[PDB]
Amino acid sequence: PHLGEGGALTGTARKAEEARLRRAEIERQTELGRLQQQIEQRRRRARAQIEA
Amino acid sequence: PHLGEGGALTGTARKAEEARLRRAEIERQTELGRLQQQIEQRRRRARAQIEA
Repeated sequence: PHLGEGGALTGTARKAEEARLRRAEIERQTELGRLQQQIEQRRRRARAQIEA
Repeated sequence: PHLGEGGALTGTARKAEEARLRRAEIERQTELGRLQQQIEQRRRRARAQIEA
């Protein structure tokens, strides 16, 4: 059975929709990872400054 | 025998001159030590900055 919104999709369209969902959710994960790395950088400067 | 400039000094004056010489040379040593510590400080900032 077709799972997810826009269930009318069938055939090649179903695979295309699956690929699009994978791409978008992957890039959302990349967004969150980049924010985490940003906070990483800020904390590094903070405690290095404390060391000085 | 009296050693050092102003050999005419005798009695208490000789001890006073010895004490004055000791004080002055000690403070010259303090001068040099303070300069060395200053360069100490500059080098510390330099390589800490390099670490960052």
